[PDB]
Amino acid sequence: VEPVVVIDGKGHLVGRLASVVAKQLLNGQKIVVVRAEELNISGEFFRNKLKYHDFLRKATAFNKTRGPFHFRAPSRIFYKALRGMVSHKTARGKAALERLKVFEGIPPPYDKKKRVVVPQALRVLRLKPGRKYTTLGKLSTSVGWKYEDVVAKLEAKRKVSSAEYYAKKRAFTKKVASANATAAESDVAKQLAALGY
Amino acid sequence: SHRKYEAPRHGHLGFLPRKRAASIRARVKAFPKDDRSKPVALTSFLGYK
Amino acid sequence: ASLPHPKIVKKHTKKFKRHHSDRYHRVAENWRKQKGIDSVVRRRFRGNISQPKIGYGSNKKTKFLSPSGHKTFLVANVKDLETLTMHTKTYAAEIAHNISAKNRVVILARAKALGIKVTNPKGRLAL
Amino acid sequence: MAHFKEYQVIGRRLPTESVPEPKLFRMRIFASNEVIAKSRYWYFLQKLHKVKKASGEIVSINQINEAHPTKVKNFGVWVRYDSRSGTHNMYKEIRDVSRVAAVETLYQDMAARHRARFRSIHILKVAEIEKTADVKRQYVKQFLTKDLKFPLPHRVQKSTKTFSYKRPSTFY
Amino acid sequence: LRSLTTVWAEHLSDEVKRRFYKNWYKSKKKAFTKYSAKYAQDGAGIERELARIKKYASVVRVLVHTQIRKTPLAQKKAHLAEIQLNGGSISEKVDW
Amino acid sequence: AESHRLYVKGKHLSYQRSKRVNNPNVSLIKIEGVATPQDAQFYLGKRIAYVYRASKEVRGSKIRVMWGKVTRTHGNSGVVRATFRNNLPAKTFGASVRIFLYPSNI
Amino acid sequence: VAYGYPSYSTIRQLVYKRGFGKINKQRVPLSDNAIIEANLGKYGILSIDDLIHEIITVGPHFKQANNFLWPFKLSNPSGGWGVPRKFKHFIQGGSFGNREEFINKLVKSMN
RNA sequence: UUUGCUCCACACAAUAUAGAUGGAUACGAAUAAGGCGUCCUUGUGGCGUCGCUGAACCAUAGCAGGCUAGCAACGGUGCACUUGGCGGAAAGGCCUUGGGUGCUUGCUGGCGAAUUGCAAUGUCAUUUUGCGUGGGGAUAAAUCAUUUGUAUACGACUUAGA
RNA sequence: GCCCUGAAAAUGGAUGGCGCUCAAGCGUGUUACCUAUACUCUACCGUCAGGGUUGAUAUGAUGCCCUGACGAGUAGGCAGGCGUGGAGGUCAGUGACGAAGCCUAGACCGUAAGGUCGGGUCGAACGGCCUCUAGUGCAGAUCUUGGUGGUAGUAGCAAAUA
RNA sequence: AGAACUGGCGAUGCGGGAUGAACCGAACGUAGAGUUAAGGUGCCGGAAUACACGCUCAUCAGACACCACAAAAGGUGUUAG
RNA sequence: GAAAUUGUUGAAAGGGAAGGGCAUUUGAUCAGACA
Repeated sequence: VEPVVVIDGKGHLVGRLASVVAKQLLNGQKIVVVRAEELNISGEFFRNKLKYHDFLRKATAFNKTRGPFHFRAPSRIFYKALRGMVSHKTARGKAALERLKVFEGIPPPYDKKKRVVVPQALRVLRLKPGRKYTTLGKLSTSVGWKYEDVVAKLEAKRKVSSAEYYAKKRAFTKKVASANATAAESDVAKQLAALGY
Repeated sequence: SHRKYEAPRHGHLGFLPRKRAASIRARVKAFPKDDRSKPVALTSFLGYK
Repeated sequence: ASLPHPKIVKKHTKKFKRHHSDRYHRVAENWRKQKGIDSVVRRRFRGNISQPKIGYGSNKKTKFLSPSGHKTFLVANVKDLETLTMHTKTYAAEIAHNISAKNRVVILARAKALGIKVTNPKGRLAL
Repeated sequence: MAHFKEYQVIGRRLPTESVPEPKLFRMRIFASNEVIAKSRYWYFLQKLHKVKKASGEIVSINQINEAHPTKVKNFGVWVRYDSRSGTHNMYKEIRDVSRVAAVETLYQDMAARHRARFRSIHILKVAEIEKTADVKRQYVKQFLTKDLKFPLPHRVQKSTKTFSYKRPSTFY
Repeated sequence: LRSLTTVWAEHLSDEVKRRFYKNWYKSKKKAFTKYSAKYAQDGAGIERELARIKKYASVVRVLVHTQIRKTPLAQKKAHLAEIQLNGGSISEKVDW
Repeated sequence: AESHRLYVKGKHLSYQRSKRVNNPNVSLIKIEGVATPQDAQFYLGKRIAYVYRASKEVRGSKIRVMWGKVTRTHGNSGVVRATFRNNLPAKTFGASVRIFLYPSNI
Repeated sequence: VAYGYPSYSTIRQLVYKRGFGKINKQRVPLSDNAIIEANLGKYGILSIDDLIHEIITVGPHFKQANNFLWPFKLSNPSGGWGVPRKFKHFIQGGSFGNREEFINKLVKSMN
């Protein structure tokens, strides 16, 4: 249990992630979803595109500015899926959706932070191999999201810096493992092995 | 029932709202796509009719 | 200084207010049963006011007792108070509203003598 | 219907002074209790002979356990099932340990592949195939192949918690 | 596209300084004074900001204004505008 | 030390409810680490405090408390039923509550 | 209705817990063989065990004993009915009809 | 425009708290495939090991954590400084050099802790504002009215005026 | 058998929604779990029925007590009570040291009708109990009379040359 | 539109059927505890993102009564016979 | 010298009505008790 939980939306199924997230929110957990352009939906790209076109032709006929707003970014698609799972017309739902945050990519306060996953929502565990799936960045670009290239460029930059950090961390871990290994012969270590640790 | 003589739409809807502009100086909502091989130059200018 | 009674239960401390006494001024808060063919209150649909009924009746051990466990008896004079001389544990006196101040202080003196409780001792008292 | 059992149910006309000692018809019933077993016994005997529960008698209801609940067997099951339009006969092969487990799988398979129900299914015969090559069906024969081995790719865990920290793997 | 910083010149004319006001006749005419004082030896903070632009800044825009006094209008207040620069090397743009 | 915690921390979920009627006289608590009724049986009978802060000081403290106790389990995923002396105020759906380790039987 | 064939254990537990008599139009908790004797000593029954005996070993006086017994006011079953739907036959995966000896389990849950 | 405004340090009040009470513990990609270590002829390479979950790792003993004495080692950690670099997607943070200072439960000891009286959150967090003292810093505009007509029902817009 | 073709309507759009695809779909099976004003146990209120209780001090026997069961309701029927104007009686009743009336997010009793108290205002009569009596109880009736709102400082106050 | 036998709405709330006079469940004095009915247990929503066997991919999937629709005819789509 | 209706002051709330019921919080206010 943690005060803020950072979820990497890669490899995840939209509805399932939204379900568990909504429940965690209502039970009081602050959650921030990142890298939501790499989020998955079951069914082929053309299917989900037609579904979104159907959503997109829904509009108030006397004022489309009043109508259902069709948000095109993947973060706000996810937010749509999720506010449909919250009772957002109440104060409790407003508060939950304030506990929530959603981002495309991994911005600066949350890229130096650990990203968890949700295994009851991962596609590689939940879908049968062979079943075609759709990526939300592709869908959102098809239906009018512009900033796909920008997120990609920035994510490449982040991955470079993160790889450098991991090289350093791996070296330090090697040192610590060697030290503990040479120390795992003494009387203190034997006592700890008897006591389980 | 139906219109009885199929005539076309009066006015253009992509020029809505037919409201007052925020300033006398209209916004340049787009500039030409940049070519990072040519010299350095301005893409626009200001004058008075 | 009363008899030992059980704890007093009420089952409805809330005044049964008439339907739409808040809505219209002409409808008073005094309870009247709705007698309409389509009344949600008479049909006792959920989410509507409660109607009075005899299951809300109070226990007979605890009925008419004040939180002090005394039954209140109205008093206008010393004779009506000497009526309660021998029942100080069961009954407390309440001086009527139409009594004057001098007679009130007389009654309160006599009640302090006879060991009788008075619910309204601060009525019409020069400070 | 439920987790099954096999009963033998033996039954009889009521004796008259004319004809005492009637002829003691028996049946093997797959059912989850003796009540359902006796019901089905009377269903089938009613169908075959002039008997009903009122003119008849149940003589004994005995549970039949498997003689070898560890030897893996290949059963053939002859079935009759009412479809929506018509009624039909079937032969299915089921590789399992016990008659009763085979019958469970058969009811499930017929519900799955034919949307047939317990009310709609009659089990005519359940018979062990002692010798291979009398098997008629590939989905059983491929497990009778010699020196059988195979993996289980795409192994999925079941997680106690809602959050994980590994991005797990389907290795095996 | 988000503006990160914007650098001005040392000496602004009394036309754009005018643009920054709604009542010029009443004012002490205090605008860009502390900026003209931010220059003050070499433009340390100014070259810091230009270096930020060179490092970052996908695109670059130049703030310009008009010579309304040369125009025969009675306005006296110039029109400021951002105009995009087109040409290689955002470095070359900002140096220009 | 760093830790002075002799209480297991839980979260106040909804009231007891059908789909459209609630009961404020019974609250539901999610306890940390519990995922089964067989594990929540340990927590049955233990006392609960919802601690909250006000602005007005009453009797030396701006901290006030509602005391309750666990009554029984709820469901299969370790959720627990609790009953408080004065019921909980329904704005504490998602608020932290303290399940103490007394009354103890170990 | 759900019906079937009860056992001595069920009868005994029912008469000991839910066992009430009909005396002068009244539903009397038995609680004493003096009561049972005062009402059924006409028929030789003078204890709760004599009652149970007539009931299970259906006797000459079953009518009188059983009518003395007020109808057993049972709760709902504690582990449920075992089925998702009650109003099918026991054979169809319901709850009603004859369940010849599975009635003891039900009645013990209900008691 | 009365010696008001603002930043910082301290102190006193009020304000409330969608609600801490050991730690949000940082690769990426694949999953019918990968992580780690190691070797070479550096590759879509060889060998070994790991995973079957975080019930892990780190931290964690001391009057809510006190006052003191040594032993061992030159380590660990906190505070305020200091050097240099990286940080832009919401960087507002990460790393690093040096010295100072405090603590050190790495080991052995000494004194104290009672009465909150058989439990009562038994108060040891965060926010916002205000009033006081100390220093540091800076000393403008907008609106009305007048005016203009690139504007205009009125507002509004555009202009001008020491 | 599932799926597909067949399979075309008018605001935008409904497996209730989100969304779901070795499913959160279809068929079947097994258990656990959720919860109704229903079932069980308990308490309290009333109603009905069955019963006990001359013993007195001393009382309400149209009382007290015990036992068991029951409790939905329009039209409608019955019963017990609340309140109003007046009449007979009584409390040797209240009262200018202040009657009645009016106000009172102040208190108490009663399931309720309603009653009682406190504070304020007030300025002359009024009540409890046992009985009598009726021009006796209002949310309506395009109800009557009177008063008052919102509409709304709005429509508008522009013919007849000034 | 009209009859028959029952049950109900009217005259009646309650839980379920999203919503509904009559459908399912079950009939209401005021409270407490417990167990259940029908219906349900991804989230909205209280309760298993339970277990088990299988079928299904729909460039118009399907989704549990009354109930809110779909046929003849066809398909080496797939499955079993 | 009531009410509708209004003004002032104080208190409180206010994202396309308001009002009500069950339940608690917060604020304000209040009665009752040991010899």
